[PDB]
Amino acid sequence: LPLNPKPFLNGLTGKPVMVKLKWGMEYKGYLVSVDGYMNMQLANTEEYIDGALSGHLGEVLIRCNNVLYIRGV
Amino acid sequence: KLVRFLMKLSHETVTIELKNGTQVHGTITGVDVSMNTHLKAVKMTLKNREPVQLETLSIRGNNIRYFILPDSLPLDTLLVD
Amino acid sequence: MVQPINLIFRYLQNRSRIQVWLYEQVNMRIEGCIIGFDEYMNLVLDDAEEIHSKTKSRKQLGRIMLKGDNITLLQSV
Amino acid sequence: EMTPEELQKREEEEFNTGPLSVLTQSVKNNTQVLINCRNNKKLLGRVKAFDRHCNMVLENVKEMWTEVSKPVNKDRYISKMFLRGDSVIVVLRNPLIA
Amino acid sequence: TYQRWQFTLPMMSTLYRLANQLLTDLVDDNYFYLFDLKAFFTSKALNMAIPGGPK
Amino acid sequence: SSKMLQHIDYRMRCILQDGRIFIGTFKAFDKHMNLILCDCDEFRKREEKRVLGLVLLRGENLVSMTVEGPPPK
Amino acid sequence: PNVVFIKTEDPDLPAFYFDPLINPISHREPLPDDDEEFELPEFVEPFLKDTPLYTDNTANGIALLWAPRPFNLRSGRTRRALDIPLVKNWYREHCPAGQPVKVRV
Amino acid sequence: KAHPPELKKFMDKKLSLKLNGGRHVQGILRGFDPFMNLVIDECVEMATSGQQNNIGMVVIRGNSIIMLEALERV
Amino acid sequence: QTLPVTVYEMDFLADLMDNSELIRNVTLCGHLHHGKTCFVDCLIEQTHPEIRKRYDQDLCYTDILFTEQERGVGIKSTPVTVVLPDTKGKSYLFNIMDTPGHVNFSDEVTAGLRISDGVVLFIDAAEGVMLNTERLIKHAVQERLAVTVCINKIDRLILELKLPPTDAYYKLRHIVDEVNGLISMYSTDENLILSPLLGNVCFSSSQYSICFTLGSFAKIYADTFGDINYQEFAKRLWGDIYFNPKTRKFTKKAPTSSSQRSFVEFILEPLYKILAQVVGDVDTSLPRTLDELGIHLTKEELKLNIRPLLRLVCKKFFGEFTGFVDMCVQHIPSPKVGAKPKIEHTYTGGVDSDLGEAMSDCDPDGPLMCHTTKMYSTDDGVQFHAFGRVLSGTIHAGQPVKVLGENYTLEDEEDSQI
Amino acid sequence: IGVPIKVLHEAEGHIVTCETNTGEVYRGKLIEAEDNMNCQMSNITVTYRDGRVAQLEQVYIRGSKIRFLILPDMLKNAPMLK
Ligand SMILES: Nc1nc2c(ncn2[C@@H]2O[C@H](COP(=O)(O)OP(=O)(O)OP(=O)(O)O)[C@@H](O)[C@H]2O)c(=O)[nH]1
Ligand SMILES: [Mg+2]
Repeated sequence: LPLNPKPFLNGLTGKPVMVKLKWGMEYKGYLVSVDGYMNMQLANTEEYIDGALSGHLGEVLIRCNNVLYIRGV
Repeated sequence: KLVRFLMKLSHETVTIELKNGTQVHGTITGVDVSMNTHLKAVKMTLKNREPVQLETLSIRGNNIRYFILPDSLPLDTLLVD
Repeated sequence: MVQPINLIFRYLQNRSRIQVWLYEQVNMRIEGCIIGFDEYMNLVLDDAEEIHSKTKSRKQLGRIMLKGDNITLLQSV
Repeated sequence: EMTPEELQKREEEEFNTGPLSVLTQSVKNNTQVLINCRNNKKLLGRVKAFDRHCNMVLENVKEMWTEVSKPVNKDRYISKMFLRGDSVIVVLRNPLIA
Repeated sequence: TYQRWQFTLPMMSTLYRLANQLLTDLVDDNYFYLFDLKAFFTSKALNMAIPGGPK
Repeated sequence: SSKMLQHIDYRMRCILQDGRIFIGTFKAFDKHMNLILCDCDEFRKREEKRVLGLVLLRGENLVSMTVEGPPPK
Repeated sequence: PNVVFIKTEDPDLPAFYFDPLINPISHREPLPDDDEEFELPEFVEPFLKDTPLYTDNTANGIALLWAPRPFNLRSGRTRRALDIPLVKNWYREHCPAGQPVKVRV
Repeated sequence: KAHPPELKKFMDKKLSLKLNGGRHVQGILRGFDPFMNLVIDECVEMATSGQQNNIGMVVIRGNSIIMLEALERV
Repeated sequence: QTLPVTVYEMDFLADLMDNSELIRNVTLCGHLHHGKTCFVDCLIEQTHPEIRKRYDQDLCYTDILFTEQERGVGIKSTPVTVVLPDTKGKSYLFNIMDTPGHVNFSDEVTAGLRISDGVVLFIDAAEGVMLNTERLIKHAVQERLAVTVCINKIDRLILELKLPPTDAYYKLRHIVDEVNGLISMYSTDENLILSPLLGNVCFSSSQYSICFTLGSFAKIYADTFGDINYQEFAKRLWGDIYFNPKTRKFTKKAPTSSSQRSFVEFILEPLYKILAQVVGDVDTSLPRTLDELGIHLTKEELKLNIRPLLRLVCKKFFGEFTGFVDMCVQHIPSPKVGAKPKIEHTYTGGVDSDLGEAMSDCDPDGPLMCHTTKMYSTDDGVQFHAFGRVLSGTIHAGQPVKVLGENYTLEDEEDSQI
Repeated sequence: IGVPIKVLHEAEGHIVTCETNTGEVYRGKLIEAEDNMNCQMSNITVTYRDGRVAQLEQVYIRGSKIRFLILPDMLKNAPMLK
């Protein structure tokens, strides 16, 4: 089953996932939207600095040159 | 394009901070489509070093962190394509 | 001759134990099983896990989408 | 790109249902925005407009960074700014406090 | 004053076709071999006679 | 791009991303800000003069340039 | 060098034609394989493919290239009518065979 | 517009690559793309620790490549 | 000193001699009157803006004797030193020796091949291989030099014979096959196969300034349309290979019965159409053709006669002669690399001696070794100038030197002078 | 194409010395160069950041990591710079 990353991000949009950035911090939230350039927009996310909770900030637009990877749960 | 917005603001005394923390107070002269900022009347305070006088400066557009604009600028007639 | 995109295609044919390196990150590496690529070499991993160099604590990641602007090496086992 | 047409209006459909539409609400509803940028600075203000490179124009902003002594956060006021888009970590709509 | 002229190429083709009776069929200077002005000056300076040439 | 056609043969200072100083005669440029500078002197900070010669500087490592002196005869 | 220009006798023939005064050429390299498929972009064309190979003025234009003076020209100055000899080539070329003695003299 | 790198002189030779964080690797070059991504056979690891680890047929993305070194004569 | 206006600075030519990799020592030769000195005239016009051909007469810039002007033939081999750019834009230093093509002056070629490394053989496309060409192939193989062949006078296939295109291709293929046969008769090297796909055979017309290989005309396509790998495109413009307009590919089998070869379809027929629209249709359809090809002319330039207008159109179209530079760099070695068979062939005492190993590297300092073959007279004739090449070391003005003659041995030491 | 790339192709065959982003200085004869700064060089003296001098006989440098190059001084009379 060929699962390219672009139908992965256009198919599993809406489920609560977590992105991780280059600096080592993690965003817990469900994906609202994503383009062909792989900019992402996720809602009501939560901030983990190295796995530790910091506070409430809101919904986040994340850019190409900031993200490290995109995993689930 | 917003960079095409930047070339409509010539002859304005703005400040520019780059990615190295260097701050430049000066009058802007030239704006390229790659945001290559050609300045004159330059007061350049490098981060943790002494401020210097410069006559003409040429900043490459990639290494720009941000601009700061004065209070007397009507942008509402300047963003119109 | 072999071009590297056909070898990534052979990797997703073989579902091998791909260990991916990272740009600027000499410590933190990721094991995974590749499924697909694109034109900009963005890579999904089936069962990914994170391995440090001084700590070496294997944590579970799942099916990740690691970007093209981060990877360095696609090695096996 | 498979769309070489001259009438290119996908970049505003990018601004409506795409990821960048977060800023267009702050163009239309004029909401407060918080920006984490690369030398550890926090910029809170109101963005006027932007583009596909996220080259933004902001007005009436307060921006903070901490200094180390031990790290204490300092703040400063700026009336108006232009911010280049590659120099950001994240752009944030501040939530409804109410 | 009727001093300079320039023509078009079909006109020159027609004027070359009509004047075919006065013009020879020569194509190169491999003709006139030992029958040109320098050989005639050499025969003048050496006081000899080319077969068909002048005396 | 006539602002860099005006800067031709001027004795100009160049600041790198590393903080080093390239002072050279402005011979040639392009759209990627690649510099051809003849008879270049390098200043670093302890101050010292380091003679280079003909320098082909890549645009990725150039930050800002300024003018120091008039062109020689 | 021998000018090998061959005159055209039939105007209905094409301007570039294998005139069989020319001797026939006797008939019989690192050619790459078709698998390494090189493909041109779609707007690539050979030069001047809309223009034909020969027109009506082609053979006449080639024939005027080997014409004597001034028929190989296309521009010049006028000459006064008593400075144009019309007999000069005739006694300049050679004597024809079978002519009498006084004509040769 | 992106022309492929002239790597025909270094095909099937033993080269050592330098990578971003002071990293080092060795192996046989087997091909490339016009984005300078490299396929390496018989890839031994050779980190800064000094111990050698063979892997096999690997792919290096070009963005972290610093330098090639031809151990074999070209 | 006073010098004519030249497109490059003379200090560049002074500083370029110090690198022995960027030099080529090339001898041009061929049969009698197959276009050697006119090609040298075209190179001089390329390198000098103020030197141009007369509208009615040949220039003959390298024919300086009065006998060479009155007879109309070449007598003495004459050198020239120029700087030429290649296709990609790199400057190179060429030392070009024009040798006379008449058979009785074959001794002027042997003195030219002693001090050179590569041979450029000019062959008339109309006459083909003749006596002196067959003798000079033998004399270039037996002296162990690299051989390249340039086919001159292709306009005689256009304006004199009026030949069909595939028949002219057959003519060029027969000439190249005859060259390959004369190479394979005398050479023991099986790697001396000449073919235009290898960049080894160049095509030219000296009277109208035409010079192209496959790579230069592919570079013309890449400069006209863009996004074309011209070095890969030039690998398939010779032989029985066909452009299929359906799949846009180069296939060895026939798409149709009327499908022309790729060399006819892409290269030779546009040349026919340029010459046809200049010669036959100068009055009606020439501005449309010049507007399609991208060449603009002045109204005063449009009133010229047919031959200078055709030379001007071909010069504005093809431009600089880069294919000849590419051929003479690719298939002729540098004097640093090609020094070893020269020392093995020409130096008495073998290459295995101490001085042969020193001359085998072309060392610009050390033992000064020079070999002079040619003697030129002055305007007065009271004294002569020696002419040769510098094998090793650097020769200086005012330096005392030791001249060694042909009767010198180490046992005798009689034929020597300071 | 621009002006400095023609100067880079002009300096082929000569001894250039290049410094890259890792602070390493490579001096030797430039064999090949392209439109981008991919430089194939030979007979290389290698200076590290600490100061070790090495002799590496074939080096191929990616153009992305290059800080700058240092070219020979006789290129001021080159035709494209005049
Ligand atoms: N048709 C035509 N004639 C040419 C061409 N090149 C040269 N010729 C003519 O042929 C004649 C001889 O040319 P040269 O260059 O003098 O011949 P050459 O090879 O120097 O003779 P050598 O003195 O033996 O070297 C002259 O009339 C030239 O104009 C060409 O491309 N086409
Ligand atoms: Mg001659």
